[PDB]
Amino acid sequence: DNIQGITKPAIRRLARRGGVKRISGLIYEETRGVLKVFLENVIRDAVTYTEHAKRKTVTAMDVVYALKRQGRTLYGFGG
Amino acid sequence: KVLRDNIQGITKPAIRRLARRGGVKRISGLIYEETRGVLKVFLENVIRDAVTYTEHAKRKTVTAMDVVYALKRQGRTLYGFGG
Amino acid sequence: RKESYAIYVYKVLKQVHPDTGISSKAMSIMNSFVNDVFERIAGEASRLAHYNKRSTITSREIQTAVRLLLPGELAKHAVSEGTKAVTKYTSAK
Amino acid sequence: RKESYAIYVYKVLKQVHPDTGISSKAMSIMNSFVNDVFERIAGEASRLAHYNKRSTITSREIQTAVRLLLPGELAKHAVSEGTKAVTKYTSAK
Amino acid sequence: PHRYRPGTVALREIRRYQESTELLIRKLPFQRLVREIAQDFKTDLRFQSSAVMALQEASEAYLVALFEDTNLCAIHAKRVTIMPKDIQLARRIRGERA
Amino acid sequence: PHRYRPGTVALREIRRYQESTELLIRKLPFQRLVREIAQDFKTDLRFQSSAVMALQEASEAYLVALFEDTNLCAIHAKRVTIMPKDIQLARRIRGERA
Amino acid sequence: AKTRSSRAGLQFPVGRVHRLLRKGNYAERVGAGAPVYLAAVLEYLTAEILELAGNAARDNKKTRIIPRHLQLAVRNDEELNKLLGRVTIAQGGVLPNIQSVLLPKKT
Amino acid sequence: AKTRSSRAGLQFPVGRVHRLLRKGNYAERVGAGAPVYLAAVLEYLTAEILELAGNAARDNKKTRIIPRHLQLAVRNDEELNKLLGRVTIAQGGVLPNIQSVLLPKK
DNA sequence: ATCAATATCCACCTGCAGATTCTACCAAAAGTGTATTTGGAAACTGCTCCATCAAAAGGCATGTTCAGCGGAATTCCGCTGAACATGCCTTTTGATGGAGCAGTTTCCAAATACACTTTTGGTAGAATCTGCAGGTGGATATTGAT
DNA sequence: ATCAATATCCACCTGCAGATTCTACCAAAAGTGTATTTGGAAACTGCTCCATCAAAAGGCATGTTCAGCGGAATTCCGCTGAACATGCCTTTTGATGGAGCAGTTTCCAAATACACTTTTGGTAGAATCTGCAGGTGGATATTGAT
Repeated sequence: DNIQGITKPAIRRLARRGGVKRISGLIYEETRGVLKVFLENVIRDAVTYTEHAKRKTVTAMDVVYALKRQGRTLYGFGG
Repeated sequence: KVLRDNIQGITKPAIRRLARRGGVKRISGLIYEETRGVLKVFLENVIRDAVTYTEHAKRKTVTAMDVVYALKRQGRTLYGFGG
Repeated sequence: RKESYAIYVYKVLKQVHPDTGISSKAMSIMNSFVNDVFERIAGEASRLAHYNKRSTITSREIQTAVRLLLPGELAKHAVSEGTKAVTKYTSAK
Repeated sequence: RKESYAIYVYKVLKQVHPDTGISSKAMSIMNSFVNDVFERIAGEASRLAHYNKRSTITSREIQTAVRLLLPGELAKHAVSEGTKAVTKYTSAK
Repeated sequence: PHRYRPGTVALREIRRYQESTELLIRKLPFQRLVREIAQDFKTDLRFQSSAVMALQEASEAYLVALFEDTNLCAIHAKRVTIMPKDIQLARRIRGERA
Repeated sequence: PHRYRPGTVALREIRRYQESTELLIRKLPFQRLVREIAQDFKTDLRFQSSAVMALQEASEAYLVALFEDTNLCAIHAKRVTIMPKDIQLARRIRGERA
Repeated sequence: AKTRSSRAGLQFPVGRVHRLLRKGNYAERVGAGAPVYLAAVLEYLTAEILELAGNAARDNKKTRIIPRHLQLAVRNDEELNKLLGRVTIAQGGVLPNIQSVLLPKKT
Repeated sequence: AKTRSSRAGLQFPVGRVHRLLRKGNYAERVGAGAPVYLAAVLEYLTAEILELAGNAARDNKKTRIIPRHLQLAVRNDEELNKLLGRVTIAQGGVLPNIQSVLLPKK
């Protein structure tokens, strides 16, 4: 399954950037679930903007706009 | 016709009471001054913006609505001293 | 004179609970609630319109605006009452 | 056309660090920034009108709004830059 | 000796205060704190009696919710005694200085 | 017979990655998830390549910061190992939970 | 001369909602459906919360809803609590709730 | 025809800012004093970041600014970091920082 | 585990502040009805750029081995807190002078609304330039075993 | 302290993906000038409600005493993550139809702007109504000492 696509070593690299020194084992699945919830919430709003504009193509801007209506504003993709 | 040194009026007893509503059971002794410190900062930010809306309307009386709009700017919408 | 949705909230209160009142302090809160929710939706709908180079917020904006702002089932039962008040209005002319 | 602040970001970039440049993705960030600060300041200036029941969003409001949005020193200097630019404009033909 | 063990009066207070709404900060002293802090921002100010009430309701609400996160933070270190570092962690994580 | 002690490699990795800005999750795997999740909100959709990317940047940017708080959470309980309860804690206090 | 609200089956003033929509400057023009839809949604959301409030007031043997009740209703309802996750209901107190690890005795 | 921008002495489009203000539905009327001020304020702030980002790059022996350089410049200034506290600059990485209680025992 | 000291629960009872109920004026709303204007759905289409495939690339999955982290059990010092005596200062019920918010009417400096002209920032195809990203080499600092 | 295996630095090198430069087209700006309109500052002032002094009294803060017990310090060790080298399954990179994202045109249902008519939701104010605060007492726990 795709969620397992986000691999342990990837997760290990993320945390590192966060300055993590030692990582429990369960962290990997906990991180997966959190990443999903994150995505679902974001993509849900993104796709909603899509269906409002009447397209079948999620756009950079739909994502930006979604990421905005939360206090997750993103710089570097138009808008 | 006087002065100002107000954050001791924030009594130990009152700070206890607020800790309780928060579900707190045991309080350290240094909590009291830390709390006072936190509260002040908080009051400063709101009152600062509050008074800004006041000045800007060229008034000399901080209104309920001023505090409300100020409280909204800081992500703490307050319900009900007038919508 | 300052308007408030007070009489309207009251009318509705009587619909759900015929024998229940509401203090003026609570009514005030309800008032801040209708108002707060109003701005929020109109706003999101304001933004939705510009994002699409649009000059009139219609019931279609309002809706999406409501699906983006409210949570799960709430969105759904709000969207229905939405659609339903419109459809009925629309045949009354 | 797809407007953007690219080109005014470059004219400024050159008064500060003449010999310095900036990649594409970086100019994209600075466009997003000028829009963020624009929409932010705009909005608060908008509200500032509405609260006070005024149809006009004048320079005055922009001020108060920059005073609410920007952090201390940042606002001190932004408020001045602003008053300087407005003074230099009025006192001209 | 009929003396309640420590921890029994606490839970009694927890239940007690969570059951009610009334404000926990002496009104007058809070009011001076508001006028003290405001005055040092701009002198000659006047506050509508309702303005001050809002600042309280709002401050108490904040603090109250601040403790919960604090309390959660001590329990995390395996304690029941909230300490400054707890308030401090919550404030950090919260984005109040993170 | 050469071996680095546990943590000496970690510490060098932290240094390594806080210095680079490249994405840490593999794009394909990631793009499958973005598509998999979306399929549940609307069928047969297409993504602009710059849309999936804005999505990654935001996702890792998000995750990184969270580990930061998670780590502060572990350190707070006197540990160096982050655990599930650390994340949960940082999320509850952030407001993402309850 | 029927009110627009009656035309739509609502209690909430479509006439008002509509007017506010204009003076708020959310856009150049405003559909004629917008005001109706909105008012309908507002009315629904105030009916949802009042329902819960009324109930909360019943559990406390009261006939008249007070601040505390609106709060008990909101905070006890998953969704409403989210919709008002950054709202602070004056004179509302909090949900009774003591952490598990703080209770005395064992087992 | 010697301008609005040049008149107020700015590099930022006073006319464009004024057209963006009207068309954003922020108010029924837009005084002429608003776009100028605002324009001036947008320039200043942009000069401010470029200044710091310009330095950041010098410090790394590079003449061209990238995301990496705007981030180290924004997260290292107390004020801007606050102003963009909830903003994520794509491809900006994170500031170098290792919790002391994680460094070697020495 | 039975006892004694206390706090909690809880239904009855009544003064009363806050509320549900008018009679009357109404400016501000909302609704009715042409006349005029136009935003945007709709049909058709060219140019993107997004999905798909196959070959080239390099990160990951796995099992052994053991450092060392972090939970458990033990201990005791000193802090936090329950109980209590004492009395201050917050809370309350009033009343008063007047600052200053807010309603009304006046009137012009500034903003809107076209109409006509000049410039300009954005796009597209072509050509040429360059900052620095990886690659190599050799020096040396870092870390781990003895 | 003395090697021995690695990791890190730095000075130099150069191919190229990405940034700079010049030309030419033009819809959309943005400036300019005339005519009409009006938002909200100013001057006057009604009247609300804020600052403030007064006095009494008990709620509640303050400060001390004294013991319960929580939390940090310490020793111990079971076992979980981490380092590492082995092997290839998946991702990454570059070539290609076609699905749509947009650019343009048409034109009508639907949204202004304008003149009236009518219904209504505030509210100023005198008067009656009623839920429940808060004082009371006693049945039922909930604790803590033994």
